[PDB]
Amino acid sequence: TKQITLYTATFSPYAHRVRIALEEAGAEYTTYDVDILRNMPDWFPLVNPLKKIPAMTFGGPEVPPDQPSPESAKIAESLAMLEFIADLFPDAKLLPTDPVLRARARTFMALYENYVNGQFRDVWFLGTPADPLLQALEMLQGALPPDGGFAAGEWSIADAAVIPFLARMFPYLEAGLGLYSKEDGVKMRKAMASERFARIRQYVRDCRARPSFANTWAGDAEQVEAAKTVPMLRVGEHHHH
Amino acid sequence: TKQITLYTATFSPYAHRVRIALEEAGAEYTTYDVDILRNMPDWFPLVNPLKKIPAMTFGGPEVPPDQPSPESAKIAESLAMLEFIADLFPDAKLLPTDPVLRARARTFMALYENYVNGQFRDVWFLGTPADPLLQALEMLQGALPPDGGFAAGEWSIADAAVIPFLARMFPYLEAGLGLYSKEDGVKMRKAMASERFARIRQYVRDCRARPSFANTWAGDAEQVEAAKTVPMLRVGEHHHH
Ligand SMILES: N[C@@H](CCC(=O)N[C@@H](CS)C(=O)NCC(=O)O)C(=O)O
Ligand SMILES: N[C@@H](CCC(=O)N[C@@H](CS)C(=O)NCC(=O)O)C(=O)O
Repeated sequence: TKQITLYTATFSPYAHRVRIALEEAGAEYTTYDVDILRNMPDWFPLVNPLKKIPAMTFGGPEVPPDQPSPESAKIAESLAMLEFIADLFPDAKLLPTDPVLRARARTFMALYENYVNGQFRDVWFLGTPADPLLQALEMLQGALPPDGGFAAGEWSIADAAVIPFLARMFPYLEAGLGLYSKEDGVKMRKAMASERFARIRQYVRDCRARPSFANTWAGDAEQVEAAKTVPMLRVGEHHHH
Repeated sequence: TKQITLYTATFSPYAHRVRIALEEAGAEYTTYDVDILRNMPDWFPLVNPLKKIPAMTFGGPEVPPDQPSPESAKIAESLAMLEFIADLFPDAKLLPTDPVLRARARTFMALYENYVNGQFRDVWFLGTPADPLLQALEMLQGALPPDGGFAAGEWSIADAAVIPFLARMFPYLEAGLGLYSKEDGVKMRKAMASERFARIRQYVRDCRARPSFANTWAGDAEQVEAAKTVPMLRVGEHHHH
């Protein structure tokens, strides 16, 4: 019954994670866009002192999102939000009930956060080499159940954590967004279309087919355009090794 | 009833996290040391193909830890193990039951993983300037309840996640172990003793005072000696400016 407000930005895969979980939960919630990278509102540190999106408020009196209440609980960090939503909506079964299957979900989130996410960041924003990213994606792909299904079998918050990044990769590569070289762009497009990565392509299709994805995605072209607003995705700059 | 085996190493704060949680759970478990950085056994990739410590097996038939069974569940990534132990031992209350307090625990773990750990790595392994690490520690300190307590109030897995790293800082600094210069060592020791960091000193004392720490710590001197076996700590080496 307590209000949920999610401070969002279309380009932000971290915020996307939390929109997906809130859709899967059947939650009632409000979103409020924040131009966090170009023009942060002066009140935004009241909802997240770290000055990052996503930010969440929970409970407190019903107020406009640009007039946040000191009485709402302020929740930071997208993965903590995913676990919070699973805790708030247990009947939505956003995690398995079996401990080992739950661990598969947590391990998958950690594999992504610790070994893949930084490689996406460094390849796209710094133009570091693509091979370590592809190796990390092959590792992540190896953690999926072979025959189909999601990270822990049934869909869970682990798939909300990972699909925003994987789903952006394909249209961003096709639009040439990112500071990596032409050569590495070709390499990544060929690899991600190759048999080596058939399983993760299935995984991406499977997650994208769910309403929680459709209802939280602007469309491939619209997401590309939002991404071009990110300052670190400087058009015309590339790094080479 | 299902067996737990933790593959560990004394120097490793990641493994330490899981020992602390297992002690707090009152779990029955085996530990088995692995010389992962200098002489990894040929069988170790059977328990963790990532070739990292900690690794955990769960269930399967009882076998010697150097003859792991293909039948046990293989669990990777320390924070996934912490959540697993909390799931296995619900009566030990290793997380709060209140969703907002649980989220404080998850957020604190994410703050550490995302903003603090990499600064510890930069300073200790590369000898980069200490100010960004002290800034990150002040941020992490800021997330604690100011008047006392653990990260989420009552002790939780969040404090298992963080104390191994903070507890190593003071004795490693006293030994001058790490790639930072004497000048930055002095600066860090002074800062960590100053009133700026009184709250995190209280937190370290409060965590260290629990049996789960005492029973999983070799002693400061002994831990320093184990850390000197770590190749990336480059005992006797320091970078300057
Ligand atoms: N670890 C954070 C990362 C969030 C993050 O980095 N958000 C970006 C937008 S995609 C941001 O707000 N950056 C602003 C800044 O770092 O100052 C999470 O998981 O929520
Ligand atoms: N993300 C891992 C980090 C584990 C880790 O880095 N362990 C170190 C020892 S402190 C290791 O085994 N390193 C060997 C390697 O990276 O190849 C976790 O949370 O468990």
